[PDB]
Amino acid sequence: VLSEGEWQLVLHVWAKVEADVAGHGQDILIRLFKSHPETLEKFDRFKHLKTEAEMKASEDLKKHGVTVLTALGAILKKKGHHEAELKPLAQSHATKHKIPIKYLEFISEAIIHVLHSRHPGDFGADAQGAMNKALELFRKDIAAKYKELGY
Ligand code: HEM
Repeated sequence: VLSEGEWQLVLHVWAKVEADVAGHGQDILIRLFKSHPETLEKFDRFKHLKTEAEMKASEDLKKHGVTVLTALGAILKKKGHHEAELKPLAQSHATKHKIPIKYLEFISEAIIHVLHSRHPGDFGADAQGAMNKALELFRKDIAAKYKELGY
């Protein structure tokens, strides 16, 4: 459980993300696919983009960066009272996209990496720990929905 103070660190960082949501999202997807190439295979739409240079050039990941980060932002803004926002996403990722929890761990590493890269002097130890606690709660809660569904 996060404190209100930690939630405020999380949401203050999120406002930075929102100043360039497509670029942050593109960067996170590139990191995910470059660091864990098996993840790219889950995306039939994007799996032609096998090099970092192709990924970075693609209008596809800029647009998709908005999709993923807007959804994550909406969940973060619920400060863990996020069951309703989280549920449809868990369902879609278990059944339709078939995404293991390990892959959500991979994208969580990519999020922290990019936040650090893009905000080197304004994403410190406290903000990074708080964001890690928020992402852990997100993953825990998706894992609980996965268990309920039998995925
Ligand atoms: C922060 C974690 C994530 C968030 C917030 C998120 C959110 C979303 C959203 C909002 C959509 C569009 C609606 C839908 O089809 O459900 C989506 C689609 C999808 N997600 Fe995720 N996702 C996350 C992580 C992942 C990961 C780690 C993978 C795979 C390694 C993945 C695979 C997919 C796939 C394959 C689609 C369909 C993409 C398309 O063809 O349009 N997601 N996700």
